[PDB]
Amino acid sequence: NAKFIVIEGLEGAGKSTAIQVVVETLQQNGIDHITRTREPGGTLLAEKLRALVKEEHPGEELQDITELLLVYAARVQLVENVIKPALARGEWVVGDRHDMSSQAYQGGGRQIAPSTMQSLKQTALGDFKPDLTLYLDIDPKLGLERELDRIEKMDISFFERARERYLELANSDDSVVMIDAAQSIEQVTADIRRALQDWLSQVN
Amino acid sequence: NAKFIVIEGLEGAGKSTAIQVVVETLQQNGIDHITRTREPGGTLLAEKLRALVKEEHPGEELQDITELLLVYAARVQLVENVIKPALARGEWVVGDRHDMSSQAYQGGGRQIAPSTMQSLKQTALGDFKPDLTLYLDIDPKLGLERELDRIEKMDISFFERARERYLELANSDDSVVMIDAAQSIEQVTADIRRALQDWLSQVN
Ligand SMILES: Nc1ncnc2c1ncn2[C@@H]1O[C@H](COP(=O)(O)OP(=O)(O)O)[C@@H](O)[C@H]1O
Ligand SMILES: Nc1ncnc2c1ncn2[C@@H]1O[C@H](COP(=O)(O)OP(=O)(O)O)[C@@H](O)[C@H]1O
Ligand SMILES: Cc1cn([C@H]2C[C@H](O)[C@@H](COP(=O)(O)OP(=O)(O)O)O2)c(=O)[nH]c1=O
Ligand SMILES: Cc1cn([C@H]2C[C@H](O)[C@@H](COP(=O)(O)OP(=O)(O)O)O2)c(=O)[nH]c1=O
Ligand SMILES: [Ca+2]
Ligand SMILES: [Ca+2]
Ligand SMILES: [Ca+2]
Ligand SMILES: [Ca+2]
Ligand SMILES: [Ca+2]
Ligand SMILES: [Ca+2]
Ligand SMILES: [Ca+2]
Ligand SMILES: [Ca+2]
Ligand SMILES: [Ca+2]
Ligand SMILES: [Ca+2]
Ligand SMILES: [Ca+2]
Ligand SMILES: [Ca+2]
Ligand SMILES: [Cl-]
Ligand SMILES: [Cl-]
Repeated sequence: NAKFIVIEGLEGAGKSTAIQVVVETLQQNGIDHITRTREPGGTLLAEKLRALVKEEHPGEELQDITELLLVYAARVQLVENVIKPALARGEWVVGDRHDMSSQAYQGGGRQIAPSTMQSLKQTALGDFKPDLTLYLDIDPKLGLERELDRIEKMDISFFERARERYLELANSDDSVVMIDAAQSIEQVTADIRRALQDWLSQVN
Repeated sequence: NAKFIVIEGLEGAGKSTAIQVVVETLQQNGIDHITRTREPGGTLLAEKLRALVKEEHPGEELQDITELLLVYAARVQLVENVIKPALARGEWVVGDRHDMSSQAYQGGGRQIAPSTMQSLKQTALGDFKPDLTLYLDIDPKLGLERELDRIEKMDISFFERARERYLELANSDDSVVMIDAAQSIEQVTADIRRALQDWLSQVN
């Protein structure tokens, strides 16, 4: 049965090579219909919104609530127009970021009230969630070391708050598996392959 | 003391000439610092979002929740970056549409749940509201008769639902004054001038 697998983590955790290993592992397990997505983005409108979030806004203060609304608008478009239909056709979906990123960056980083984050999540997504999330955990500075956009230019305390939120969620959500991304690409890759293989072997 | 006056109504009710009469009336009453706004829009980002809402989306279904989020994102930017600062400087603000339009079009027209509309309003605006709203009431067909965008191309039942919501709000909100916009421009203009003059004469 079709599943939604998400790859998560701070800047430079290694989500790009992780997606590679996840797709390859799925293929090795006989899954031959897979759709990758990335957030924010993945549709014409969502990509326009991604640009609005990543670009600088000279002469205009981009309010925290506005940022949240934009990433959610992009997510709704992707979920309704790409992800759900793909799952419905029987394709597995592998996402480069999903809602956990809003929780970490907008909730932890921007410090938006938890009541606000949950009511917006409910409004946008209902109970829709990934089946497995592979959270690549990394010290923010180390990840940054690996033309910065508006968010990447935030001070490190923002990313520390984001990491704190990611870790809380990884610890409370049984569907989140944490990977130590501070290792060599080879070891991280090996741990991802194992965690996913281990998880696939327990479905049903 | 600085006040926020909003002009509301369906397509073609006559909001453009109404704004004219409102600003002129304020000036005649010694108010010499006034900032007009229009929604969605009024900032660089808000204008980009206005275009996204008004433009067609070939090959992509624009979800109802997405539309709501976009108009709210535009509103937050305008309220925080233009309206509130203007009021704070002592300028009166005259808006061409505001939140009542979301209630009518997204709430009534798109039929978004009331719980969703209120939680999003609270999230975006808190208790911020206009001091006076002049709602220009018109039969939708008559107003349409007076290159249509994506919303203007909706069937008339959408606008009837929007009118129904506008009227409910006009009837429940003491700060909303309803004007019969089905009259000649001269008579509508005269009624607006009177309603505003009557209202100004009762402040404090
Ligand atoms: N475990 C690792 N050790 C060292 N470098 C890495 C590791 N994982 C990724 N990188 C490098 O860091 C950079 C960003 O990786 P990327 O996968 O794009 O990160 P993300 O998508 O999480 O921002 C790339 O140049 C990549 O080669
Ligand atoms: N009371 C009225 N009677 C007849 N025509 C009107 C009236 N009010 C406005 N119009 C006309 O309808 C058109 C749209 O008016 P406008 O003020 O732009 O409407 P809105 O901004 O509410 O969409 C204009 O050509 C205007 O001249
Ligand atoms: C999905 C999502 C991403 N973001 C941020 C995380 C990233 O900084 C950015 C997405 O870009 P990113 O995934 O870093 O792409 P790249 O590796 O090419 O820079 O958007 C949010 O702030 N909120 C969200 O909901
Ligand atoms: C402010 C706002 C406007 N709208 C709609 C109402 C209008 O159809 C459109 C704004 O354009 P409109 O005010 O009609 O400008 P013009 O007279 O130049 O066409 O956006 C919403 O659907 N939701 C909102 O929250
Ligand atoms: Ca980045
Ligand atoms: Ca990446
Ligand atoms: Ca496919
Ligand atoms: Ca699911
Ligand atoms: Ca636990
Ligand atoms: Ca867990
Ligand atoms: Ca219009
Ligand atoms: Ca107008
Ligand atoms: Ca001014
Ligand atoms: Ca006020
Ligand atoms: Ca009443
Ligand atoms: Ca009233
Ligand atoms: Cl911040
Ligand atoms: Cl509709």
